[PDB]
Amino acid sequence: SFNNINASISSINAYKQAVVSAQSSLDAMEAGYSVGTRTIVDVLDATTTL
Amino acid sequence: EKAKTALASSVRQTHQLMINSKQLQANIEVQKIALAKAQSDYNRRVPLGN
Repeated sequence: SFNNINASISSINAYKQAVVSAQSSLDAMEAGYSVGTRTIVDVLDATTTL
Repeated sequence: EKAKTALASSVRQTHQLMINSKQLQANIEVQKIALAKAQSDYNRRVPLGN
């Protein structure tokens, strides 16, 4: 049980980092679409990943 | 008759230069289009960098 608690902590940290990365990618994709360099399928895919 | 033929030849030749002008104008148009493309591309990309 003790080892399981520790593993849970580490996994939480990893998932937070992943969330931040996905948010950055979505922001990039949205800005590109706003300036007209990208379609709306890319925006929807980024939203799904987030 | 020799002189008349010479005059005809010269008048024909001067026309070849008057048309090369239009050719070079078309080339200028192509270059303007390319510059416009590059400028549009950069204006699209600038906000993302900020």
